[PDB]
Amino acid sequence: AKGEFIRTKPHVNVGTIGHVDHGKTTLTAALTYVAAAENPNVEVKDYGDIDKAPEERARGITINTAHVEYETAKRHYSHVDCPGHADYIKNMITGAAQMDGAILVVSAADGPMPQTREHILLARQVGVPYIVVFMNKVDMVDDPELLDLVEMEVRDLLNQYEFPGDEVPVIRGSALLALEEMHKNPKTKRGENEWVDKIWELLDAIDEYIPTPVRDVDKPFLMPVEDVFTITGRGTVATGRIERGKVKVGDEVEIVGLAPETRKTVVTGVEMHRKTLQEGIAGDNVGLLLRGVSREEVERGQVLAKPGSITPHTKFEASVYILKKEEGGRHTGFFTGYRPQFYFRTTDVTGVVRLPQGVEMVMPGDNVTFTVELIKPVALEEGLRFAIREGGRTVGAGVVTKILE
RNA sequence: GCGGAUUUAGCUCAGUUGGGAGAGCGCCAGACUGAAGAUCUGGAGGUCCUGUGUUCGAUCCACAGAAUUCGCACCA
Ligand SMILES: Nc1nc2c(ncn2[C@@H]2O[C@H](COP(=O)(O)OP(=O)(O)NP(=O)(O)O)[C@@H](O)[C@H]2O)c(=O)[nH]1
Ligand SMILES: *C(=O)[C@@H](N)Cc1ccccc1
Ligand SMILES: [Mg+2]
Ligand SMILES: [Mg+2]
Repeated sequence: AKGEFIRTKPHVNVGTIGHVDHGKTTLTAALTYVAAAENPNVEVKDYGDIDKAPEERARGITINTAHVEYETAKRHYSHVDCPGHADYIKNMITGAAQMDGAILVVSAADGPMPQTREHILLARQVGVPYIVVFMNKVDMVDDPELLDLVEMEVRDLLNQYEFPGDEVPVIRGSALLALEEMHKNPKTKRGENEWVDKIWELLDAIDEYIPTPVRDVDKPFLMPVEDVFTITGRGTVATGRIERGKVKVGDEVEIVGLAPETRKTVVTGVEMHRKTLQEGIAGDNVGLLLRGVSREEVERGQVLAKPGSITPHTKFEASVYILKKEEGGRHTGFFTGYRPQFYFRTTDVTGVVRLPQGVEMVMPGDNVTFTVELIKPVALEEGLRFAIREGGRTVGAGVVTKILE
């Protein structure tokens, strides 16, 4: 609504993950401040600006994910700050599902904790290809060995879910202090402040280590719904990160999945951080106004694609790995009939597992392969990765292996 | 997104503290009546919405789903 969006740098999606309270949000606001200083039109955001709905303000925790914008000389970023409370992993999964890189925050005072693990694995099952780590709360600790240790562990954990933990950038700092500092004074620039300067380190890491992706602007348009709004005067808006291809007002699209029949609409609006875009392309975290669809007809988990470009599914073979009790998983085998939840991108749907012949019960830590029959149809594709969570926990990580129906 | 309710027989609802359900209508047999409705004797009918945890055992508890509802949040 307030301005037009003008491409002048490359665009990259990022965000925050880590164990509950390790400082994801503080650091988020601290990034806004600092960037704002050397780049004018970066609107800054305070904590309250981010954790703003009341329970969030009350309980003092992040519950909904938040989108914030910010840039550096090199690039322009959409940053998703996620909740670290285990009760809220679906939100987090949804945000991580839009990152091109994820900033994994680990409180140096606490070391790696559970969602530290979880988030890392979930990020992965959701497509996150790079992680930069920010060891926060440093101000609170000085034994270097304890710092140095937390690093190892973090790296090693990364290795486990196979992120090049050996090469992953690991920035140490206090986000609280940076923020605080920008509070005293907004205009601090690099070199002026210690604490602030670590954020420049983060900012650099992000600029440097997370490559800007290749974008298949040519393939058919595909954008996974992350959220939905009802906007004043205009209508029904669907927000998400463009998978591939593109859109501009006037194009008609398809709302696919999570429902009997798929449905058509013409996109009547395209924004990016509340700013008009002529045409959004693969990588844009956009918002789309859709001709006459109610909030009921559009929802997170469905997908926007080139009409006819896509098939929603239900059954499929899949190669899976069940997590150890130890890795935060189940501690009892399961059999056919088990119906946990499947997470593919911003989608999460319940499915009945069917063990192939020769397999009766799958145990924690195995690598099985089986069939699933989803309770709702959804945009699948072989090689598509996913997460299996059930009863409050992540129980497996697999990948589509063949589409049954 | 969050959070509460609710889901039990063909229908509508009661139970419950884990040993596993019960009534009104609705059906049926026998009685009565030409028959029907009322009455009277019996009789049949439920994966207790679903998965998992716990447990010797889960309708019930815990944790997770669905569907319906109702609050609240978010706001390209
Ligand atoms: N000493 C110190 N305390 C800090 C630092 N950052 C945060 N704290 C405090 O740590 C708490 C957690 O802050 P927060 O940023 O909400 O964390 P989060 O990681 O978003 N948590 P959630 O998991 O709920 O979303 C807040 O009190 C924050 O101010 C830091 O760098 N140093
Ligand atoms: C609209 O702002 C999007 N392009 C950015 C966004 C903001 C809020 C929620 C989701 C996406
Ligand atoms: Mg927070
Ligand atoms: Mg229950």
